[PDB]
Amino acid sequence: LTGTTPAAGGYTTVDNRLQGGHRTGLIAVAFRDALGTSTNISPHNANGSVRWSPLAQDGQLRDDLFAHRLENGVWVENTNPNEGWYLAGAFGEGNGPSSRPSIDTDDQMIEQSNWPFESDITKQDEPFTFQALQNLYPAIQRLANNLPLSDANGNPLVELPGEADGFSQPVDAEKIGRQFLLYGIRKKEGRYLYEVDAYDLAYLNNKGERKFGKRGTAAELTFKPEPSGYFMAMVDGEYKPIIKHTFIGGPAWDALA
Amino acid sequence: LTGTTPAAGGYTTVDNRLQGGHRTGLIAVAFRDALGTSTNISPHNANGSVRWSPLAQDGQLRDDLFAHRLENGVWVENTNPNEGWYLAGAFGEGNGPSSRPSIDTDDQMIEQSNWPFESDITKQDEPFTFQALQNLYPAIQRLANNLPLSDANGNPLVELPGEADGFSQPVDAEKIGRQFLLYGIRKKEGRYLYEVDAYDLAYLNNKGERKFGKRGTAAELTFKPEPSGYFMAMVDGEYKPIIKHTFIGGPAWDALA
Amino acid sequence: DLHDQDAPDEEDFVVCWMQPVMRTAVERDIDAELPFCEVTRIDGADDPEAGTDDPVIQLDFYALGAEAAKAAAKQGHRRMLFLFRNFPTVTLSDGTLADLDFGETLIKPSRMAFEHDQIVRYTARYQLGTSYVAVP
Amino acid sequence: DLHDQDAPDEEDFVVCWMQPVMRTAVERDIDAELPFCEVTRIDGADDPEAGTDDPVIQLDFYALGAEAAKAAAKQGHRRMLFLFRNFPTVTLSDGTLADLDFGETLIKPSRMAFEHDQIVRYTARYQLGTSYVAVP
Amino acid sequence: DLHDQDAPDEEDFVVCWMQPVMRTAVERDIDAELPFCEVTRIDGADDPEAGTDDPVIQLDFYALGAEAAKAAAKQGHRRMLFLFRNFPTVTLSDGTLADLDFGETLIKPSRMAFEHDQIVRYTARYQLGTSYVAVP
Amino acid sequence: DLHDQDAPDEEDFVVCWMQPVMRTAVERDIDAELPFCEVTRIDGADDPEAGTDDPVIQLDFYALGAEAAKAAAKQGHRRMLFLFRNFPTVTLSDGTLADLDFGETLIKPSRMAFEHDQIVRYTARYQLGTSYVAVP
Amino acid sequence: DLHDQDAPDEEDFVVCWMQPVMRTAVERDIDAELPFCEVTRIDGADDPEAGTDDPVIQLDFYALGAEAAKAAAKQGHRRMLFLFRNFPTVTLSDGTLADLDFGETLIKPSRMAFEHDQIVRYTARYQLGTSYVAVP
Amino acid sequence: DLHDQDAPDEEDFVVCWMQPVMRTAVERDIDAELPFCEVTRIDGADDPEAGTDDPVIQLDFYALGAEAAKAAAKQGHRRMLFLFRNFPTVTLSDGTLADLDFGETLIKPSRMAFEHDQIVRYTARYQLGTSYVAVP
Repeated sequence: LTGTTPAAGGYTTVDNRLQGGHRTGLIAVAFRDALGTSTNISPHNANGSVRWSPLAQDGQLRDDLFAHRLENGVWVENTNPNEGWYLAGAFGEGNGPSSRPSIDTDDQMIEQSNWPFESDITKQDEPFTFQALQNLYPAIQRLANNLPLSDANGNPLVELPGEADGFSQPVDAEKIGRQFLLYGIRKKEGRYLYEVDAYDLAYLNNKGERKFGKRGTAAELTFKPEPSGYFMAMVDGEYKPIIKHTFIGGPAWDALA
Repeated sequence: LTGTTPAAGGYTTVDNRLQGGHRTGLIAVAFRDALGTSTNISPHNANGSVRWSPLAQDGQLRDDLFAHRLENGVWVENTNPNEGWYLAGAFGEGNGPSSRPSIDTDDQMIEQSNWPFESDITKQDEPFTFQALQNLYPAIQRLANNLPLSDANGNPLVELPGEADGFSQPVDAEKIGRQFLLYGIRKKEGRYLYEVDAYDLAYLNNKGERKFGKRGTAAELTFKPEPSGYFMAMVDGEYKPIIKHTFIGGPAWDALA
Repeated sequence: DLHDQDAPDEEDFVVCWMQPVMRTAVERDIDAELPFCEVTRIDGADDPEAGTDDPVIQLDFYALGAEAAKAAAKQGHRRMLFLFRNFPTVTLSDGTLADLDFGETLIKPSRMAFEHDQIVRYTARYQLGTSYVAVP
Repeated sequence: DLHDQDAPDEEDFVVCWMQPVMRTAVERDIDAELPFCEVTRIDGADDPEAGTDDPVIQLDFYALGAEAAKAAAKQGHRRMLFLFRNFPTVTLSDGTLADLDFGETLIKPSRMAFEHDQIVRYTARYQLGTSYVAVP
Repeated sequence: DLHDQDAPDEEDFVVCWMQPVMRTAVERDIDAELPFCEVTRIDGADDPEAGTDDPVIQLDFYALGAEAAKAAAKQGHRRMLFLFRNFPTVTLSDGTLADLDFGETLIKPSRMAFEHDQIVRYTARYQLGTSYVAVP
Repeated sequence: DLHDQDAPDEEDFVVCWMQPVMRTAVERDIDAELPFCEVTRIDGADDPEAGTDDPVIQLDFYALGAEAAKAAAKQGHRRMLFLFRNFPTVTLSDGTLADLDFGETLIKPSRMAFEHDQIVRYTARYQLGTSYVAVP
Repeated sequence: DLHDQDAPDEEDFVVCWMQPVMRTAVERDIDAELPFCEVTRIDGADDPEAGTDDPVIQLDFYALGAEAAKAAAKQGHRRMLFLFRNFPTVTLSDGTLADLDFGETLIKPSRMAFEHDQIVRYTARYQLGTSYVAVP
Repeated sequence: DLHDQDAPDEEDFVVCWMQPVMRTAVERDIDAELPFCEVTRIDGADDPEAGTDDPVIQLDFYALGAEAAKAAAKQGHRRMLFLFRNFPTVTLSDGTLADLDFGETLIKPSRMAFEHDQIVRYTARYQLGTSYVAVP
């Protein structure tokens, strides 16, 4: 039988530390081919042990992730062991990794009552889009023209920049499965907070308008994910398939508690 | 079990040298008729040897490409041997060679799961558009009115400027196949980088609004490509038909490695 | 009683960041060495609910002769670009650690008038993005 | 005969709110202590039908030296943020109780010119939201 | 430590390009020959992520009499148009090679006031487009 | 020959309305009592076809000391609000009866500079709506 | 050889129209009677192809005392409204007949500063619409 | 080496066109006859790729007395309208033949202040459209 003030009661409690990557200056996206078992990126095992994670044990990011490196202005292939991932370059201002889900519902209508009797989710999708400026990169060119980055054996086929000649778009193409990781890096008080999204499979959905000129724009690629069957995780301690997983971690995140 | 910093790890590696022709001041488009075997522009042979390329062996551009030349303010036909190509003139500001692909997909829906079961590419196209200001050029006038630039024997029919009288648009016309090359020339540190697109066949799709007056605008032509059957290339070392090929080269490009 | 959160001091941040490469202070005495950067704030906005702060910072470069002034301006712009790109940690005078959210260049260094006829003044303008840290 | 409703006096509101933390008045005499805030109104609009009032308030901080002026400006901004967030009740000189509807920061404290060469002046600008109370 | 890329110096670029046709410098001494161009920068913006730079350059022409001034302005405009069209390579004072991305004319040469009553000053304004080259 | 319709005189309207509560005139002599309002028009537009008139009126309040000036400004604003709300009939100097169509407050009273160092001047701005009455 | 069509002179039109009701001229000598209107043009545009002309005309009223000035301004505004409404024919000094296409009031008479401390100046602004008549 | 195309000189064009009807020059000496037009350029833009040029030209008319000045302004405007309509060919001082693409009147002649108390100055502004001819 006692009512506290709004401030004391906690009704106006806020904390900017929980804010996501909707305001940051460090973004990056990496991609590769999808070969089923060889490219499995599921985070957990059947028992619940950690299977795979972009974050290292120490809490930092991994370094063996990429396949190509830039050193002293020279594009040289990495000699150290690596999983093999390719990194997109710059992004035009006002355009970045964004997702635009669309949801559809069906309502049952009964003559008895005006209010809908029940509703259900009929169709769902979650496509994403990014704009690349370094369109002359071999990886991006292959991505835009629907070509495999790796062969059947899994050996890499992407060439170093300034090595291959003009590409080509085949008359008849086939769906290619690709993997994507979206990175959002934010630092506060000398501590890193990481937000990384995972997409086991994704197809090429739509391209974008591009124009030559003094103030021309580059194309904006669009992808849609689709359930593959090799993506498993501890959802509430229950082995079952999913479509997307998000990794959260870092020294900043652990300091919240 | 070690995580490197984002800067050292290479997660923020960029290079403007890989940027395409989305910011440049040198653009040009050339066109001619398509006569099958006589106008074949396929880049490679069956074995894989270089068949045709707009770039010379030395790495510079070719000079025998064009049919008409302008010298001392006089339009004179070229006497040296040439393949025969016509060059469009100026382009209005904010308008240039641009492509606007449109992609359509069909999704299979199963009562078992809300997520789409599978998707496939139903229809695809890649039309382009350019705006010409020198609309009194005989080549452009013939292009707009759907007339053949060359006869059955292949001999040229385009007249020199200020020679022919008023043209005419026939009551009944027929589809004419045309070839197109889009040029993007960018130079850095006294080195040239070339980006040229190739289109074996293209038809006239749509015209644009044009108005007389003090501040009137010129028409903007639109073309769509279509598989001809004479366009072949080494796509991953596999002779198979394609619809578009891009040539990349130059001293600047080779210096990347 | 005051609020418990506030953004780090922008002028102190910029001074402590530029100081390792060149002499910098909020105000220049009547006599000092030529290499010199001056910091100022012109505009900003603070939003307590969202934890958002958008300050605007001005850098003035003074040096003897046009050549030295231009060289100092180039060095300062390169240092600012390094700060914008690599997001390093900066220790203030108070010892606190502060960071940035982003950065953007509004006016690249240009020439402005000055009373002294030997010292040449160059001016550049920058925009910053900062958050709220807990007050100690 | 006059109307029966009017918004509370904005200057008196701000003075009675800032006074506990630092000396403040609408006008500064020729001599006083350094810590000092000055209040002013620049713009506003009143709508009798909807009971809506949107005043704009300016705070000027005077102190000896750049350091003290910046510290005073920071303290004043923190006090204003506390007022904006917690919505406290303020007792005016007349004894009436007045409250706010919202608040927003337009210009975070910056440096402005002043005639005196020792006192440094900092200026901040704020926007308020107020309603109509019955005239007693 | 500074960043590793920067655009070529715009003033040095323009001076080294216009010098073969007419005397040009960033500043004019009290006495010199009439034919003379002066270079300046008024505005710009740099974007490290995209490698984009948009400087604005001003050219001032001084000559004795209206006729000579107009002739010099015409010659300078023609030289600038040649530079915009043919995209030539320019060697700076440092020996580095630099190029342009595009160019555009904002204000065609017009007449402006000047203190000297014999020298006539003409002013033109141009916009440039430049990229980032590696720092040597 | 002149037209047969015209709107009532706005200055005379405002003077005859404010006069019962406080001394008011279009111009202030060199000496008078402190309580004082001054009326002026800055802008307007007349449309004969639609019978529409949108004048803009300014009120200046002079009083000795800040306190008295603020009190006078508050009283004047309350009187104007009463006029806006209740739409009363006002008898001019000529004896004609005139009314309003609407009213709106653009600038709530604020402080402005004045030459005299004891008299404090407050300024408020209002907008009116008037129609056309037959000329007698 | 000159063109064969031109709009009627706007200043002469307005002077010959206002003259029957009050003394008016393009310029006022050092001494004259108080009732006085002054005409001027500030802006316009002519289109030979469409026969369209949109001049802007200013009327200044001078009279001794505020009362007389306001009365003169009211009379002038009424005369202008009559002209706008009834579209009468006006005979110029040259004897030509000229007419209007439309009219609109931009600024209703307001008070402006003047050097003389007894003469009060009122200013009004109007817009006109005129066509092209054949040159005789 | 310079470019090979340039638009005809606008000032020389206008001077050689207006000269047959009235004395005109880019600059007026301390003493001359009253009838007089002065030409100037205020703004423009050149596009080498499209061959487009949009200069802005100003004409100032000086004459003794208001009447003569207005008559000269009317004559000059009629001459300009004739030029805009009939598109005649004009021979420059160099002997080259030049033409126009279009024309438009921005400000019809109005009155401006001048130091001399007997000479009355009228000002008109025009816009032109020109192309590129080959340099001989």
